[PDB]
Amino acid sequence: IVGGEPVIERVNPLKIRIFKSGYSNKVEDADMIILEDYWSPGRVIDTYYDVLSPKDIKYIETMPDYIGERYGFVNQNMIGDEITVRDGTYFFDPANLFTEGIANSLLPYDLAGNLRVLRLYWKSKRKILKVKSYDPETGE
Amino acid sequence: IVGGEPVIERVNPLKIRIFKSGYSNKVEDADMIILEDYWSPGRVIDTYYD
Amino acid sequence: YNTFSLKLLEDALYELSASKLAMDDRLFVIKTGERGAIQFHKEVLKTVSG
Amino acid sequence: MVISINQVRQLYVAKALKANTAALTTAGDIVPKADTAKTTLYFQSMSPAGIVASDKINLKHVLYAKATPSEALAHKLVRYSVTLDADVSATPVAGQNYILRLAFRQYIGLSEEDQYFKYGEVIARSGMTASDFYKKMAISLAKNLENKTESTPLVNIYLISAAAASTDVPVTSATKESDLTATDYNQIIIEETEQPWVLGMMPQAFIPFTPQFLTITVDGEDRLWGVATVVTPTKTVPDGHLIADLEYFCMGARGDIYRGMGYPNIIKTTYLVDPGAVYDVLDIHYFYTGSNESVQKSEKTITLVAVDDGSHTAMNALIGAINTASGLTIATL
Amino acid sequence: RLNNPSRCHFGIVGSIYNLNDSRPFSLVDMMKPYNYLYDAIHDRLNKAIAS
Amino acid sequence: AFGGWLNTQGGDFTNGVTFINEGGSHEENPYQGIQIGVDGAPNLVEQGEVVYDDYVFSDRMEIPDDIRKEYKLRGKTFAKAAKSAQRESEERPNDPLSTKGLQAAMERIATAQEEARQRKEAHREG
Amino acid sequence: NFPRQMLPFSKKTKQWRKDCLLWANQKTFFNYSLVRKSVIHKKINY
Amino acid sequence: NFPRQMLPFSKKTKQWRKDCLLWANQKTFFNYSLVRKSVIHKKINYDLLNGRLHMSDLELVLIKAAYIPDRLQHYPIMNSKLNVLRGEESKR
Amino acid sequence: MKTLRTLKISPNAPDINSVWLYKGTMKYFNNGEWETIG
Amino acid sequence: LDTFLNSFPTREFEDDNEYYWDVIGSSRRNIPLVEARDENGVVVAANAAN
Amino acid sequence: DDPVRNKILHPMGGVAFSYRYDIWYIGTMDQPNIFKCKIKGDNEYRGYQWGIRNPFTGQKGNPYMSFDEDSAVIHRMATLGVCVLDPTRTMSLIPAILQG
Amino acid sequence: GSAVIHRMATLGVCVLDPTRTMSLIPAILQG
Repeated sequence: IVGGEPVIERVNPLKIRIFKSGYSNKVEDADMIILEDYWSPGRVIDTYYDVLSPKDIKYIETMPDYIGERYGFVNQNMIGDEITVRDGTYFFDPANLFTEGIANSLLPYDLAGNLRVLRLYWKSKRKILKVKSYDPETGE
Repeated sequence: IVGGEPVIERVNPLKIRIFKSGYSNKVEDADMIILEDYWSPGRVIDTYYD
Repeated sequence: YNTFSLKLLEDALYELSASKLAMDDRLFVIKTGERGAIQFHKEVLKTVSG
Repeated sequence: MVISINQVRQLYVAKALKANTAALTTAGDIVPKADTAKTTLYFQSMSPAGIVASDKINLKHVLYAKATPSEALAHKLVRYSVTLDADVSATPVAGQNYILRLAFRQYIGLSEEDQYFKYGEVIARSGMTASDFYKKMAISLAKNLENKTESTPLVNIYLISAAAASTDVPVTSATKESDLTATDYNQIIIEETEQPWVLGMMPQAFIPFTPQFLTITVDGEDRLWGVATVVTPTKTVPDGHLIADLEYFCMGARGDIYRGMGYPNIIKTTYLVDPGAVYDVLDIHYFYTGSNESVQKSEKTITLVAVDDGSHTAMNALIGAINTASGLTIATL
Repeated sequence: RLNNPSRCHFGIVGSIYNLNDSRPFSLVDMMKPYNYLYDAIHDRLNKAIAS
Repeated sequence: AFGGWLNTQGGDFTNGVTFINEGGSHEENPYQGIQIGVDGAPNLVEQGEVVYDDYVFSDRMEIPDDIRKEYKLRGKTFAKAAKSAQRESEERPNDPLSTKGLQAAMERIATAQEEARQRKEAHREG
Repeated sequence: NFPRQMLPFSKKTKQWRKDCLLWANQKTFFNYSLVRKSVIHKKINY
Repeated sequence: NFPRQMLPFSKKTKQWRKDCLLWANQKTFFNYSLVRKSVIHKKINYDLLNGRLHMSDLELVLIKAAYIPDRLQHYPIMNSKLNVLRGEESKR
Repeated sequence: MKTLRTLKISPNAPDINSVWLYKGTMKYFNNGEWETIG
Repeated sequence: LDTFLNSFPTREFEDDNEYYWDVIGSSRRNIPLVEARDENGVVVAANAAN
Repeated sequence: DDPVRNKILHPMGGVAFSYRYDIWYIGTMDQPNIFKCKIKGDNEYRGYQWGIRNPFTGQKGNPYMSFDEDSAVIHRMATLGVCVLDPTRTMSLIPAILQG
Repeated sequence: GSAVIHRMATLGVCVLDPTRTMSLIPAILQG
């Protein structure tokens, strides 16, 4: 539900992190989905006109200018320290590592004028009560 | 709307600067759009006489 | 101090306020006596005459 | 205090030398042990509760072993010679307020933005010479910077007579005008002082300062009054407190990581270094590599402290016990 | 729009024919390497015809 | 307008409670209330009362200690107790368990207000 | 610099609206979209 | 450390909800999922369909300049295989 | 660099920031005292 | 120092290792004289006639 | 006015870098004079070099070990620059005690 | 690399009052 109406969007499979599922083919079975994207400032006011403090508008309104798939690269389980980059992609050990870095994450909080909107959906635990009550009229 | 009546033209994809789009494949999703063309002096008064 | 001059007081209170305070936070309300109010009067009378 | 380590550091106090594992009788002795095949070096030190050995240094995997005297671990207390600029005026002028600002830069924090500004001022009069000025300003600073109300010792200020020119006559807030009796004063020396020290809770640190002068009108143009040159230091703070705070840190690698946290329940580790004695320091920095594909090295270092009697007798005899036993050339200091 | 006071755009409406948030690979771009190879081999053909 | 509403995601979601603020007291407001409806016809309310299913929880009364340990109320007033029964249901207007948890809890404070109004009425006429 | 858009309707005067155009002047040289190719690449295609 | 989700609703406060978001920003970009592949592996498969050939994905590299005597021209013959199946789905 | 706007004829020193005129002297305040010209 | 560097705009570069920008002057110029000669090929000195 | 980075004091009170005058914007240029340069969109590194566990990301278990130590090493690398197209649109005025 | 499976675990056993445990050990298992 965005802007009062239901919307539907396809999610970029390079921009969705599906955590804590059980060899399930279904994405609905996951416990924790993080969606990163680069939204325009106009799209965040279309969606969050209703919850963004006047202080938070001045965060959008104090942005330097514009810039505009190299968001930024992470490498976990690095075997070594020797990284090679001057054109903008990171080159590694030949067989120990990836050997090259094609963007693996959306690290910078603003690219172009576009802001960065990280959405986290997660299943937490809620304590409830199960109550056994008898029907007044019959014994149910 | 020009001349009181609605029109529709095509935008030359070399003559438009689409700012602040959010990895959208659309053009209405832009926060700022600059149209730079060269107009005849008749077309600048067919549009802005008033 | 041995002898009160405002060159000592305006530089005790500018070096303190420049190092520790913001711009609009430099209001100093000085508590003194009756003989100190006239002593504060006589030094700035020597300053404003300058 | 808390120091940085290259992945570990462990300290052993070398109070006495025994050269054999059977003579380790009292607390704090050291024996640098090694076998005839020059491949393994370790130090068997008699702790206050039994014989404790060191990490076995593999002598093909040492990196550097250099021993430092105690005159290189003394922070020299800097001086500042406050004088009248004689190009401005040879004698003090009879009307202006002569005010000197001391700009302290690390007063209660660590950052240069925790500042402190202390002052002294003389109203100079007719016939007041320079020696009567320096007599009248060193009292005007000692009432401020060496008073009995102040939280911390800030500076130690002095006066120098031109006939003596080497010894200082110290001025305190209680010093009267008749105590300083000399007509040949020529400078005012402001010296850094030793701040307090607590074992482990408050490290040894110093509060720096710069004497800065206020403008006076000479002729019709407001000029600066003084000049402040850095005189070479004469007083040095000893090595007693930097090594007690180093041992108190490095006993926690071989021992309890908490030191006194929760006091019905602490383990009193007895400390052997005296904070009233000067110490020499020797560091053997080595590593570990296994005979496998795990060729990354794990750096380690061992600090040996020993008492200095002025001629470095205990440390040069300790180095000679390591060089003949292990076959390294640790340079005698 | 009826529920958003904030959903507005300009008269300009259009679309990019791309794949998964990329810059678009057009039909001309996917045939341009083959048209550059045609001109070089129709060059060697024309200099064999001439000589 | 943040009173008993979840104005998020472009829509206006409520949990049934009508937080009534910013009008004035019955003496201070010139229209002797806010006059939310024409049902009696002058249904008058003030800056403190809350409504759930046309039932007004009064802000001028207090909570008796007898009717606090019974019914397990948390607020010092019946309005400030119905402002504390919906604190779970404020962020979740469409939860089926929270709508059942609210309506079951709103009948208790509705019961406890009628018990305290009866005790105040019986004592003053005696 | 593009002037402040977080203003009331009264402070959006004639000189403010003239500032947005004079900012936009000479901005047609560059490229500003993450999902468009360059004008020097499409003029090769035409 | 993810904060404890076994709490009553009164202890899910303003700072607890903020601490869940500062965890997702900071820690997780993990991409360790059992049934789905890695983001650099999918991006190569997308880049092959925009006609970009990564030379580090068909050999060990021993370039980065956009010229053929040390790079390799790409010939997009996988696009027309896939554009039938996205064309049939549109006509179903 | 020190303006002196007024001139006062008086047998006693009028002010720091004026110029003292006696019969055949002109004394003005500089160097903490009164120096005469000529 | 951070809020100083936030008032400056941004520009995405296509990698590479260095950037050049081209600066331009004016097309109009005055040219100095070497020497003038009269009709018979000899130069005009300073102490000469018209 | 910063006394942490600017360490030379001036004889007229306060630090000597604060006595420096600089006119950063002179007239209208029709472009940014001073802007921040940045490669392919901000590009940054967030490497990780960890053994049997990772305290940084909170992970026990490593199927592909970096080393065998009980550690975690973070590496971060970024490339960045600033540009002044017209330095004649900027005029400086510096105290000479800062030595050129 | 070498293919090494590493495993690690922490533990500890607390005996609160060792006065409530009695043992008779044969003399050949001492010293």
